[PDB]
Amino acid sequence: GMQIFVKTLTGKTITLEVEPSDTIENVKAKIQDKEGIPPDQQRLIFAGKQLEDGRTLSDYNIQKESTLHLVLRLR
Amino acid sequence: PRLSVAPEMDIMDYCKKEWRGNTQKATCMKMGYEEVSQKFTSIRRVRGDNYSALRATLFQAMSQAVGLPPWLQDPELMLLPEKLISKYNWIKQWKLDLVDKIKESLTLLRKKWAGLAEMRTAEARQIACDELFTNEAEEYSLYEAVKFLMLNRAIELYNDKEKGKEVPFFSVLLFARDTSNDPGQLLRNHLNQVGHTGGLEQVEMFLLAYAVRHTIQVYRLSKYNTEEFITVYPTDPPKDWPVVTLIAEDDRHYNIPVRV
Repeated sequence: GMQIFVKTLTGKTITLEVEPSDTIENVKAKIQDKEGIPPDQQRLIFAGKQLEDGRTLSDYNIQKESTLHLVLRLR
Repeated sequence: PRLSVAPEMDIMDYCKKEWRGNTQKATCMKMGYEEVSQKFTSIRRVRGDNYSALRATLFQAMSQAVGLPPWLQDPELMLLPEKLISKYNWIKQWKLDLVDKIKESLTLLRKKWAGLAEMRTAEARQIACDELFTNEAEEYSLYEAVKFLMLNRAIELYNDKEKGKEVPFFSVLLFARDTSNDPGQLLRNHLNQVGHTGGLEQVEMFLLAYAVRHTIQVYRLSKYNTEEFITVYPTDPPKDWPVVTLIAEDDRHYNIPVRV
């Protein structure tokens, strides 16, 4: 049970409490609760790649203090 | 009156027609219109189609033109259709001889941008701008040019970043997208859809800004109580790019505030 940063284009930064076994679906579920962004509008980027919904976080070696990037779809 | 950009009207009149009642949302929006009107008294309503981003940007960029930007004055720009298409034959998948029509579109963009930048009077520039944005072939040929400009800029950045060179971060994120990993996927899955089934993602507003070399300063009204209440695209542009100011109730719709 650690934390990660999620930055966006303009420079606003989202902090999340997370667990390694969290699917991507679950990370997206936490972003909406905090920031009101529908999960079907989200794209999460780590180390240049798009993260896939039913994979975990311990699949992308995502560590504490990891910084991901949100890249949003239009509704 | 075929205008795709409405005659300007008072911005407090607009918001008060648009937003009645005391729901949280409405009040949020009321506060945003108040913010804009501190600096801008009037608004021009921009057709709410899939070209809204591009219409609002090109109409403001062009109606405030005092000179022709060098990227457009560069005669080499006219020869760019042939150069890219000869290189990357995949570009023929463009959704509207393709050299020829894309070439007519840039040619049109330059003649019209140059016509406007030569005008003394405001009244004159605005009459001429109004008469180009009447939902006719010329208007949508201009977006075809701007969009082509966007592909070019995206191709250059993709190439710069494979060779390890300095690229604005947004272009990283632009090609990290599942369905936009390369310029081909970007054209097939994004640029082609633009003006037909969708407008510009926020990442592509960066791209639009790099393509026309204009800093885009947007009041994003639905972000009023956050730090993104004004969002600038791109976050940190060169000091010399002219500035276009837009308002937006959401990231698919954009209008023009008028005065400052």
